Amino acid sequence: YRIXSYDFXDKFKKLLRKAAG
Amino acid sequence: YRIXSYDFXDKFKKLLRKAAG
Amino acid sequence: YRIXSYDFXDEAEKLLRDAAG
Amino acid sequence: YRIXSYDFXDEAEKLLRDAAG
Repeated sequence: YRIXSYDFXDKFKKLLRKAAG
Repeated sequence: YRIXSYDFXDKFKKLLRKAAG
Repeated sequence: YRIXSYDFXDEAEKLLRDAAG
Repeated sequence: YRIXSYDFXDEAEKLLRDAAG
C-alpha cells in the first residue's frame, strides 16, 4: 500500500504498534 | 487524501467513528 | 488490535484493500 | 481519539500528511 514510493502500509502498521502495548 | 478517485481520508475518518463510542 | 469488541485492526486492513485495487 | 494516553488520532493524521504531499 503505497502513495508514490512512500509505504503507507508499513508506517500505519508501525503506528498501530506504537499506539499499543 | 485519495488513492485515485477513492477518498481514503473520508473512509478512515468514518472508521475511527464506527470503532468508537 | 481492537477497540472494545470492535475489530478495528481487521476493519483498517479491509479499508486499505478496498481503497486500493 | 486516543489509546490510553497515546494520541492515536493525531498521529494518524500526521501519517496521512507525511505520506502525501
